Amino acid sequence: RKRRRHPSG
Amino acid sequence: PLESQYQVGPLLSVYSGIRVSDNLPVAIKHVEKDRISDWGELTRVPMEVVLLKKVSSGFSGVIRLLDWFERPDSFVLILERPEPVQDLFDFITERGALQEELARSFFWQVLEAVRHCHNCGVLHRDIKDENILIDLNRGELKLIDFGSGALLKDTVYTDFDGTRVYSPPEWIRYHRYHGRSAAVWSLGILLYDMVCGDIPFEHDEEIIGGQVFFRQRVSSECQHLIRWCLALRPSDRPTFEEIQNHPWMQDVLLPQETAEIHLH
Ligand SMILES: O=C(O)c1ccc(Cc2coc3cc(O)ccc23)cc1
Repeated sequence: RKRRRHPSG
Repeated sequence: PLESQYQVGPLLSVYSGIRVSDNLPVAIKHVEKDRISDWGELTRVPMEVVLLKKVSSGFSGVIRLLDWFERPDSFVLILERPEPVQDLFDFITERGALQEELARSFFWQVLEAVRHCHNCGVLHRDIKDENILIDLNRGELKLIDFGSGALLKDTVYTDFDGTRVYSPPEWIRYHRYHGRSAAVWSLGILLYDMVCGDIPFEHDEEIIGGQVFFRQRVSSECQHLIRWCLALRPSDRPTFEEIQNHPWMQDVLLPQETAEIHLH
């Protein structure tokens, strides 16, 4: 399962 | 002058740096004026500088703003840099789902840091594992990146620029939220992330759906706290006091115990 960051901004 | 007081290093727009006055490790964060959402006064400065000053003190749970400079097209923020560090996102990626004892210690430290923010009149609005640094030798956590924050108020918020997968369902559905209850939701996402190895929701339908599936073995006590923080109705969520009085949150490790047991 692909764990990834999530940009905010 | 900025270039004289610090030795600027390579990238980490944040750069490694050393304060020439005493060889102190610093992080040098550059923020372009054209991309700045909200401004405040202290002297017109980015809201991020206002919030960082209000939380700067002896409490080691939030990142300390050491200095700042204004340039024609940008502001430069001199932040403290602990060493050695890893952010909580990379920590969870490498180690997977954390033991509940470790998650308890980490989560408790985040709660104390967020309470510090609120006590200083500051709402972070972007609590997530990416925005948490782990002092690997002292076992102390630091909340970073106030770039999405606002002054804490008790009235409704209608703007938001934090991380959507940590944002609450009242923001998804109605584009409105209150500060503390939205914060508790993001802490529910963070706690699940700690004990399961990744966040529970990726899509808006999951955020508003109201069902939490546990992909890892998690104690009934911890599951209950997570589900309470992730209540769909904001008023059904626990206060910070109820979180820290919850049965799962008892007998927390000290930061140095946490480092000796889990980090060294
Ligand atoms: O925006 C802020 O407030 C902020 C940004 C950066 C740091 C310094 C830092 C040192 O090592 C790191 C490793 C990381 O994975 C992430 C950040 C850092 C501190 C604060």
